[PDB]
Amino acid sequence: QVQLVESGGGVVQPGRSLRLSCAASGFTFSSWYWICWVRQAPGKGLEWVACIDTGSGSIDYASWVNGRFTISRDNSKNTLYLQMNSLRAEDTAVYYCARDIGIDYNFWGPGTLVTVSSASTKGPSVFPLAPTAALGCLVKDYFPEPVTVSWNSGALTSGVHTFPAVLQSSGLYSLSSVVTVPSSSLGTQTYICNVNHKPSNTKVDKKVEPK
Amino acid sequence: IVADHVASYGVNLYQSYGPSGQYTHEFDGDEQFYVDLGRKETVWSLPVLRQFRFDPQFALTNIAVLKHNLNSLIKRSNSTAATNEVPEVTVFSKSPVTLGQPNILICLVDNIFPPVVNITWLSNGHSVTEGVSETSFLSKSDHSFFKISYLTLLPSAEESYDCKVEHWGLDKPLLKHWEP
Amino acid sequence: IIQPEQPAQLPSPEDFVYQFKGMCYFTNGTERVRLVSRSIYNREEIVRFDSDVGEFRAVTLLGLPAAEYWNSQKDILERKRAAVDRVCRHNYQLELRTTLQRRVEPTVTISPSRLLVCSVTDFYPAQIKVRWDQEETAGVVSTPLIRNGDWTFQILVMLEMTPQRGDVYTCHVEHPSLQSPITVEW
Amino acid sequence: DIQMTQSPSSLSASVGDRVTITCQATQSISSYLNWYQQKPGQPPKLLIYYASTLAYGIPARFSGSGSGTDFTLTISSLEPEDFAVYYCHYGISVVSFGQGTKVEIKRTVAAPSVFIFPPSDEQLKSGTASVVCLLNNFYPREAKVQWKVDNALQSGNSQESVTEQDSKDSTYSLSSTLTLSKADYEKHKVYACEVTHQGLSSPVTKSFNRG
Repeated sequence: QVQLVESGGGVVQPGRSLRLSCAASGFTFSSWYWICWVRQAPGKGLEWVACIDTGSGSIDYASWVNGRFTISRDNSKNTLYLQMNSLRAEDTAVYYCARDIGIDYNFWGPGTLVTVSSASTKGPSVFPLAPTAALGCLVKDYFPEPVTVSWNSGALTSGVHTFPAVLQSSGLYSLSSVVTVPSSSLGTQTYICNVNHKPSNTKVDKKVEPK
Repeated sequence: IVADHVASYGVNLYQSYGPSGQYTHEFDGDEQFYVDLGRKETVWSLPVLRQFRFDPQFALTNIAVLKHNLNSLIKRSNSTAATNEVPEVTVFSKSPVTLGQPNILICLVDNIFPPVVNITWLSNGHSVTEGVSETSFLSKSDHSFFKISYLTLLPSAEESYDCKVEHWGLDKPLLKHWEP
Repeated sequence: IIQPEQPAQLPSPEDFVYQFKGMCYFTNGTERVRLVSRSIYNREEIVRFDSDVGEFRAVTLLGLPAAEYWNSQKDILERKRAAVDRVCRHNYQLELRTTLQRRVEPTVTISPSRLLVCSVTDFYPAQIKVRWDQEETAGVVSTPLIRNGDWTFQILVMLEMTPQRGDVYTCHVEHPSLQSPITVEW
Repeated sequence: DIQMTQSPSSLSASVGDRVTITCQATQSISSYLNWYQQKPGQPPKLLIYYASTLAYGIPARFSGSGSGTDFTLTISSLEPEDFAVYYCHYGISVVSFGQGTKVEIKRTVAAPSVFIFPPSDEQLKSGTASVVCLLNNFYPREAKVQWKVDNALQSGNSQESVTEQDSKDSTYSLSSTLTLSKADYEKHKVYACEVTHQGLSSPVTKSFNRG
């Protein structure tokens, strides 16, 4: 079918550069389409980056770009490129690739996550949250996202709230996952959180217990 | 059919060859402006119209819809291509000729279909590049087109001029000659 | 601003041509305004929205699926109905200040040929009456109106002369731009 | 670039309700405004182009209005699959987007089940101390959680994180995390959390002393 696939995302140091691609399948640039790079911050609005006329080559960039990002194409390879240079941590966002924006029967891409940090991959630190009563796990200082958190190896599901991760001043992430259970089982039932961090192979199983 | 004035507030055109397109507005048979779909700019064919504003994105968006409508109609009509028309070329001067006093040579290339054509000028055997300008493809009621090329000349006693038209309808370039 | 009419969305080389002409017909200023939006496959008009009719109507069989499809969508009908005002009536107001205000005076020129040709050149608008001291009619041939495509017209009027007694032959041009008719003697 | 702003920054509405979002542009964009929808994790789906609520099939409850600069997206009778971020768009090659409108579920004003947690001994070995504060299940999101340490207020040392609307009871849970060193934490005795919510008669203060 007709789809667009992003590629090239990752952690890139501030000051350094990244080049993304956007492979097109199901259609040929040869028939001229205006393909665009629209980026979206983590939890913020959609913002434009640049557009390119696959026929003539006409490029347009957003006001904020200022020679930092450079869109290009290869009709023979049916691939779109965006050379992102001079990157700041402010440029960390998901980069979408979209054909003919606003016209009907026109596709977008899944996204590619570009993270701009001087942080280096680190496994998390799992600490318990001392216990209807509530108990939990503080999953401190780790990078990059994300962290898998399951309670009682999947058995516990109702009442669990695994909080969205927050960026600390240290540039490292930190999330918490808490659950509410009847104050009666605080001695009877045994509670365990299952932290996992595939980016740095750090699986942990902390047992939460009253002090 | 009958009116005091007739305008085309959208003469949207899209053809498979290229592919290409042309967004123009026409008032009473004359071209008010065209949008360059590459540079993305309204180019006013009349100075007094430069005070108005037509957004290039309007033209670009209609050309995208037109591409869609065309593709579906290719399949629905079981891939029926256009029929090539015989262009009726005519050459004439803008004003009565007076030797030494500048003039413009008009080459009307009438009944053009499909709208894909080459129009050049010849002075004493070889081609002319300077002074040549041409209108966009102007629409017709029978849905064909026509273009007008212009060559700014200083009428001379010896000098002869030709309009070289190259449509797919013609088997060999039509070379219309200009007679003072 | 210049408002465009919008296309309705459908659901020796070879070329496939699609034309969409958003057409405005104006008569008695804005008293009688009419929009007819033509959808065209190659040189055959397939569908049409006529503001007099009020709906999409197929012209040829190829445009019947489109005519019904666009007639089922209520948004498209409301929008195509309003296009008379949003597009025709709106844009006309700009025409009143610019194209409908344009006027270029004809430059009349009598000269013999290989018989006298009265050349009425570089005039706008297209309204003109050229006539040749009695109104000579049988021996006169006018070319059709010549559109130069640069927002100016020209028209040539030839008269076969059989002269005598030094009688004057005069070209008489009447045009909207002219505050008094032009006469040129010979 | 053409800047366009959306009237409700975010809104709370119930199933069956009528929702009206507006988009105002910096210039006349004629009848060329488009409405995009975005549910989490996915790229935008186009709802309306021009003011034609069309797709190969988009729900007829959506309607577009306006021309020139001021436009309006109207969802007649809200369905549950409509809680999404709504955006206004312009331009095929020079693309502008709106400052999206979140469409959130409305419910019975609930109170936050507040809890405090002292730092673990395991974290104090590490040389740092995170004091958490949970505000489990509440409505609406608008809530002020102030940190008091020895009755004196705290400003630049906490970090909140809010979950999305629950899939069963549509409530938000929060977590403000005061972070100190294992020497600054040891120099003070009372550690209090002052939750101040709309569904509360008075500000709840759950707290702890070091021993």
